[PDB]
Amino acid sequence: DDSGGFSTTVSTEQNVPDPQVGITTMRMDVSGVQAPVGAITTIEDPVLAKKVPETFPELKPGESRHTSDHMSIYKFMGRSHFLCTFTFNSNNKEYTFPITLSSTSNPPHGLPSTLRWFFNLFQLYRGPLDLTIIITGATDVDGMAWFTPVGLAVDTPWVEKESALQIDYKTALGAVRFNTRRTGNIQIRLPWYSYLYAVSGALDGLGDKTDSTFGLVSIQIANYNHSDEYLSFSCYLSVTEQSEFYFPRAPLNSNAMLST
Amino acid sequence: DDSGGFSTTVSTEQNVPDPQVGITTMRMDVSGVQAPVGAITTIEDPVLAKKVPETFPELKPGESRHTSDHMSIYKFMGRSHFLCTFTFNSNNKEYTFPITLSSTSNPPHGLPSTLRWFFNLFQLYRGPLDLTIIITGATDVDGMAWFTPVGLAVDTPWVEKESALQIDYKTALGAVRFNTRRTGNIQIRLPWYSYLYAVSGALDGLGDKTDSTFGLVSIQIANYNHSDEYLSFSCYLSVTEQSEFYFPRAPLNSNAMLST
Amino acid sequence: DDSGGFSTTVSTEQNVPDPQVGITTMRMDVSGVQAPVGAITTIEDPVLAKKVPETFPELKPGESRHTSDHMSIYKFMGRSH
Amino acid sequence: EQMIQSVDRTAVTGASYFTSVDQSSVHTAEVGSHQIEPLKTSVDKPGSKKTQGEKFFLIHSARWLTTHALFHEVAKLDVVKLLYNEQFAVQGLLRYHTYARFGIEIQVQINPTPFQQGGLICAMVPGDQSYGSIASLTVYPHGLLNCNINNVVRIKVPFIYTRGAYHFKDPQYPVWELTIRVWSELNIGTGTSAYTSLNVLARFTDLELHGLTPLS
Amino acid sequence: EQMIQSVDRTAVTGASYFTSVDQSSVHTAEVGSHQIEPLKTSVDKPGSKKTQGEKFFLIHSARWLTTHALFHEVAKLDVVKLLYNEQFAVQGLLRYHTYARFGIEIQVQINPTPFQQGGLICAMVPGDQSYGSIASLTVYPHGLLNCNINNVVRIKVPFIYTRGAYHFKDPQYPVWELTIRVWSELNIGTGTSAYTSLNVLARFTDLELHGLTPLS
Amino acid sequence: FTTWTSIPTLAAQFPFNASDSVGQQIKVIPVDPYFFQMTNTNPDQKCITALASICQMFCFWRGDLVFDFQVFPTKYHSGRLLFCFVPGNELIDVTGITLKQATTAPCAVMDIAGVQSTLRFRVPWISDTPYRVNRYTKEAHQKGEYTAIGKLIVYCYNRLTSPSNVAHHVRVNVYLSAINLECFAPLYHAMDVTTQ
Repeated sequence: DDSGGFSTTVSTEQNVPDPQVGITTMRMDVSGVQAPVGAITTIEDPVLAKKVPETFPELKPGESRHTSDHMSIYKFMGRSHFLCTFTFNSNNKEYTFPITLSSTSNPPHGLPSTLRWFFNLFQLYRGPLDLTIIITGATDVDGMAWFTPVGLAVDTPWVEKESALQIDYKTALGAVRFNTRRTGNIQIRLPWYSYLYAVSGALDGLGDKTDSTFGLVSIQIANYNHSDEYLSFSCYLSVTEQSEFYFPRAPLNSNAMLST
Repeated sequence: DDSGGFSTTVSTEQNVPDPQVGITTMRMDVSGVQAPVGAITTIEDPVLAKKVPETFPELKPGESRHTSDHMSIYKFMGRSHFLCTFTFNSNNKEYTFPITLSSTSNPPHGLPSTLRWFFNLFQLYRGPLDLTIIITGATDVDGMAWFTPVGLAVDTPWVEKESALQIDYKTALGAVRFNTRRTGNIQIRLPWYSYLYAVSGALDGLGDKTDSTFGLVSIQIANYNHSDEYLSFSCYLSVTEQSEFYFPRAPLNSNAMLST
Repeated sequence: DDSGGFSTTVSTEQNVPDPQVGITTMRMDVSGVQAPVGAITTIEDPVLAKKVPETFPELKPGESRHTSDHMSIYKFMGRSH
Repeated sequence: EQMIQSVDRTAVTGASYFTSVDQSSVHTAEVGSHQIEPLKTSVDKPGSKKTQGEKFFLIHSARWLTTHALFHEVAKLDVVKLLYNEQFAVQGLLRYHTYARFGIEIQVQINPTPFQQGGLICAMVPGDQSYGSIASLTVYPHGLLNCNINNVVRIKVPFIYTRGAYHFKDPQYPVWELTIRVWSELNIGTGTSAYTSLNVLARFTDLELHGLTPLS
Repeated sequence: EQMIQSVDRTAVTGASYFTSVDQSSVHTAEVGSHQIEPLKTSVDKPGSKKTQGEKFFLIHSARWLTTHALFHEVAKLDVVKLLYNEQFAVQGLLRYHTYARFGIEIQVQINPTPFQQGGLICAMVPGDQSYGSIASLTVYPHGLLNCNINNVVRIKVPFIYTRGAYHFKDPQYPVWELTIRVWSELNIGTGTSAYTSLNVLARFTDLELHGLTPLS
Repeated sequence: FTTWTSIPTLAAQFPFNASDSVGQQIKVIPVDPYFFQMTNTNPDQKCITALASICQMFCFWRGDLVFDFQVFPTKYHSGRLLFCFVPGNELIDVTGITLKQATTAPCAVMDIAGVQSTLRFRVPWISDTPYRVNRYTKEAHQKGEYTAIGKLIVYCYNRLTSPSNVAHHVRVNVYLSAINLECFAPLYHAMDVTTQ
């Protein structure tokens, strides 16, 4: 050992990540004439807690009968979920919302139903996301969407007002241009623009508003308005296959899993 | 030597272009038990100014942790930036703006924020550009865009008026045809139509308005107007991979980096 | 060096213990047609202070004429005081 | 042809970080040698980084009583901050060096009398106990306590932090937070003692030092 | 025949000097590994004994003037005691470790204007200048100074002491005593500046550490 | 963009007077690529360094820095200096450090006299975060986000001795060059003159 802390016993590898793939398949009797050794054990020792669990003479349940797999995050959170929604009141009211992974920020100004539970199951996060926005409402409205990383000048979060920024600062960072009559929906990546190593969801203090945020999606509109009709935008998120996960955390209690 | 100017010493190759690729990667100790020879030196001699800089016993910082590269102009100015914007007042008001690389032409009638600093970092320029225009506003408006090189008859720069030109002169040079309801945006190259060798950004005198310009983008509209709604066009620029750069110049001072 | 104090020059071994046994004996000319290099020198540098001293063309004084030796402490302070 | 060599003017000498280059130089003379001691007046190893900065340091002393209810948090502390104190030898290495990168070794020893009953929990929590479940703490690398079998456990966890190096003067958030909660209530009858002690022995593992500072 | 193994009771673990043996033991669990940083946020070597405790330390600043007579002692100090001070990084290694064994590296830099004249002496004296001759100081390992040629010298001397290890709290006598005396008087005319500086850069060589103390 | 950065460009200016005390602080420098203070009255212009214009178009930066302190004395001046590196952030009470407390931090000694002027002092990456943000886009201070990985202090390690027929000051220029430099996440921000 590099440190020099010696002991009379041996500490083994505790809490092994991903012990089993959740497909029920074959990879005689599981228990039977052979006696169950994992029927009785000692749980205070993590060495003897590694014993195989059985109490009954068993055999195989068999092979599962769905072709797809629904036990990995790459194909469970791939189905997208809700983040936020917002409306419009007057001409060129640029909207700005951040993505904050904290559980202190209660929804609608924070994390809603599925993403609040999912962004507090694991400690650190490092990687991109999928963003699918939906435009529904009035016609002949011009718009523009762009990205802005943390640690820069940007407008006020979650407040719809006139933008103090200009076309030189918005377009030099990277943007798209569309119209609400052609397609009305955008599926766009959310790249990892962060100077720090990895963001963490559950924090408190002054580090929760600094060591959790990793991105900002902000929209400016134009050619508003026409005859009186609502103009509502939607924002969904889904995980991508480029990110990873770290240090499995205890899940959220029943008083935090709330929806909008 | 072809000229015959002899000297007692030898002049070496000073100010070597592109000394390092800015990725932090491996290509033991950098300094250490070996003594620093570049700690003390003489800077008036450019031969001894070529010595490797160190003052501390060091080692490698390591390999960088972003897959992309953000230290070449081919992937830094590839993200497009602002050039100009303009509106409309009446029917068939053909707009004409040139692209002038001078720093004397203050924005909006010249170079705005990012392109003003970028078109004064290098002396000569020879190659094409990327043009992405965005149409936002009123509906059912006809339009047409075309190119016109320097040294020809064209309308007045940066002034929106009725075009004195005709459909034979505009279409024989090369043009596109679209509608503001179908797509509303055009991504178009800007080819190098110039009789001179290369254009230069920073100039003064009568050569600044002659040995800097290399292109002109001009738009005529029709089917205007409809019910009262604004009609604003945008014009962005980005560099292409067909151009080169020459003679690295000192950057712009803090009193010139201005935005629109 | 075990410490890490580096220098541009080299420090040599200064003030060498017991440079000579004081018997006057043989162990031609000492100086002569060969020019004296230790006539002029620099004494602030201890490297160039290690130069052999001469200023005159010389030769050997010869072998001493007492059998005993009176230039070591083992036979000088051996007589009690 | 004879040539009298002179003194060199340029010299690059010094220490690891302290670097000096002189225009007026001289030859560094050297006499003798670093002498070793054969009749050793010190039979152990000298002071080094390997034996000083990695040794078990008691950081807190509380006492688990019988009047505590279920799931009551016995200890709530910072493992990194309590190791930052004047009364330890790890103050001597961390005072000149600002940046820090370390793993956390934990050993907790308690002493119950065998006429009591009850159990404790000892989990290692990154950041804070913001919204983690009390009943789901075994997903964390933990070690339980029992009045029946054992009284010594050990937990080895790595550096879990949003960044790589650590700043002592202004931390964003605590790196690890050792928690101890009442897993089972401590019951007594008549005559059995109503107190039992608790101690936390913590030390660093795999320490790096970077970027020396002149300030304290 | 099956056998359920249990936890070992005796365990010999710990650090270099801090040694503990427990009667109630448990298996020390270990997860993860000590992670290295490939994109190095620190390009130099980490803090160690080799780069910290051996680096040139300015200990005294005096000024050799023109009004000094012949054979006047400019500096009179202790090289070991001035290195024992709060404002250095060698305080951080010597505060927990009592015993000391070290060689003495000396570099002295002065700066005269070339319209002056005179010379100095820099000898290294063990113990004291009790009855040593001023005119016979060149037997000592010394380095002279001149207004003509040079301004940087260096002296490397070994540990000259009646014992092997050193005690910081109550010394019997000073180990080395750096002396600087006027070897030639500093003369000026009219307009030439009447001051020239003097600095002593000293550091330890070949340090040993033995016998850690709990007191400061 | 390596062609503009590692070429040594002037960023500051400080002389070395003779009317100062031993250990008196002359000039404190926030060590960053964002460092420039010189200007000109005729024409109306504020002098920029070639390193700062490259790095003012990014959100983050990472890499080493090399200062070049070139003196212009006569051949008869003397004295020494101490180029100490005090790490941390841009906002502490840095002007309370004792001169012997600066000996714990990494440093470099230097003689003024001689026939070589420029000492190429290189800055290591002493930092807690691997990515160091451009905070100058914002206008509110915040702990956690920094811009300087250290602060340079040129101490008065010794005084200035000189003859009568020259002046009593030795000017030290401050070039600015860099090595192993890395920048990503572009922006646009026109920097302001740091008046220390």
